[PDB]
Amino acid sequence: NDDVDQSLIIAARNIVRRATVSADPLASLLEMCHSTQIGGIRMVDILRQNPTEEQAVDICKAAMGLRISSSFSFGGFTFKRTSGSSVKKEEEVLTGNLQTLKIRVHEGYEEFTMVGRRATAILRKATRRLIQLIVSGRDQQSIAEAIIVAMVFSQEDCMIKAVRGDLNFVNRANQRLNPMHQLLRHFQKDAKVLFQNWGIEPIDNVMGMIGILPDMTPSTEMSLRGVRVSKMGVDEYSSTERVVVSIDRFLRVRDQRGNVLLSPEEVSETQGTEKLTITYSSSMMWEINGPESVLVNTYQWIIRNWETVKIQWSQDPTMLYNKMEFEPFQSLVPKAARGQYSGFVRTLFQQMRDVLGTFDTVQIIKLLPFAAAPPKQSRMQFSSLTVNVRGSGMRILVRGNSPVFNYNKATKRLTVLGKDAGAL
Repeated sequence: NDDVDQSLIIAARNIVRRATVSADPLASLLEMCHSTQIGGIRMVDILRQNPTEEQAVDICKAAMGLRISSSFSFGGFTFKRTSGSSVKKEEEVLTGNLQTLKIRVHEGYEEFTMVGRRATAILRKATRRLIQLIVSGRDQQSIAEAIIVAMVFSQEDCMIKAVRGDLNFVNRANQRLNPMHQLLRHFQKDAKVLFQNWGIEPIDNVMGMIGILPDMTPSTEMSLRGVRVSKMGVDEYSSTERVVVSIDRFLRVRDQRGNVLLSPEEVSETQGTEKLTITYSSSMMWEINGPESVLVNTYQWIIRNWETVKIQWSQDPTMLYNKMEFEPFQSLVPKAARGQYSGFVRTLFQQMRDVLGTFDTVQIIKLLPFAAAPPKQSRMQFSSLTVNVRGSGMRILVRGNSPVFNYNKATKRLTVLGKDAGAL
């Protein structure tokens, strides 16, 4: 139960992380979710049974047409609106650096329950204002994280005008973050100016409640405006409804009303160790076990599906070259010589078809991944073809064997960087 939940989080995150970089994240996510196994069982089956509420996991559930929490993730915290309501109002605001940010202001009194990985809090909010913030946490650092998220979430004018410099944050795919996430990522790096400009007020130590100061230290006497830290743990226990959600190509999970509940920006960067053995069968996830395993899995896949490849190679070669299974291999090839190696190898195959009785098989399986890229005019007679592993550029010789591709004709077995990789 617990080992399945933990491995499901680590599984789902790696898929959502990989999906964002792809040209069709939604399709890539489904391809990987339908192919991946976790401890013998399919992930497709796990997502139906398992009630694990997590950012990356719920994005997978949304993709397959399953219900998820009505709550939304912001700054890695799940916001459960226990009471109140609001209405949207799109407004432009100038930061401290005079940068205009178009933000959806929520007009109305609302009570939230922030649920974090290292912290918990009960937020009381009004229009462009924070009324109160009761907070628990493991350490003072985890408390500060929740405070910074709550200060940005309130959208106060002091928070906007505390910004210093230009906000140009981007995700893994080099795409600008929305105005609210621009503020989070700024203040998460450093927010001493925010804490200073927010405002301090005197407090009463009463309900096991203590203050917190701009330097992130405990204080019985005074505290930040609206912020109280409970010595004990915050009691919550409020079930959220499982609601139907729509999901677009960018993995932006939206509820019935049209609010973005989840996104790949909310998926945590933590990469835990796997309890149960996760088995990714998708070609996109050959990169997960390093560049070394990519070269192994590429030549394995060709050997496994050789009879199909051989028919394709002869008749429709453009179909073969444009397979998505050669994309991991092509990332390892140096960007300068990607099209040049493709042009070289695609000639060598043309000559093989032209001269008819020059059919090598070993040479084809060896060089076929280089032909995946769009070809370019090469001067030719490449002694070797560089393929960048971890830093070091291990080169594959055209004629004969190499450290990367070692085939012994006696054994009829392929060795790739020491490890075995199929047989014919």
